Amino acid sequence: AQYEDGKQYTTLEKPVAGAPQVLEFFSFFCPHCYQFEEVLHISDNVKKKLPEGVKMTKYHVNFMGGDLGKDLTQAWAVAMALGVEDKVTVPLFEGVQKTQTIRSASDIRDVFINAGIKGEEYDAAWNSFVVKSLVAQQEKAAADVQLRGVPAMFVNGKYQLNPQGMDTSNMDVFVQQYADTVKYLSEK
Ligand SMILES: CNCc1cccc(-c2cccs2)c1
Repeated sequence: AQYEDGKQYTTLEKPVAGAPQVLEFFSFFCPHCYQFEEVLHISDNVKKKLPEGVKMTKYHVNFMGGDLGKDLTQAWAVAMALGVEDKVTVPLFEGVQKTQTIRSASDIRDVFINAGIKGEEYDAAWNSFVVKSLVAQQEKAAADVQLRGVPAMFVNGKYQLNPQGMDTSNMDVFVQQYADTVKYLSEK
């Protein structure tokens, strides 16, 4: 067939019950995730092609970057709680991987301050149990699928995107194939 298990996607041998519809995982340390987000814009183009009533969830992971990697998962929780993902994603990726100016939790905080989040608001969120709950949700979701590589995208806790079965001679074609596969899987 045109889409086949083991090709554009794989099937989870143990399907995850109650999982978000479209679940993306990434790390601000992850060089391929930088490409996916800053160059290819995977999330946006997927989000874009999604059917109506299909929600998209994106979570950070801990297993890259040690202590700072864990700080970044908490900061992504702050980003989600405040609703400022579209303001901090670019400067977080560039601070970690382009300028390499992000070396501490304080450097992370600087990115939010510069993006216009007030110091008091960041700190209250950072220290909040709402954010601790959001950290826990990110860890649980990754745990549910034995997650050990990023970038990754899962559909309905059953299917895992497989970009390795896609041509990358043209970036735009790769992206739309990826997006159309997510759409196909969400309709499945
Ligand atoms: C794990 N994902 C890696 C991957 C797979 C397919 C294509 C790419 C890229 C194409 C252009 C920049 S990056 C990266």
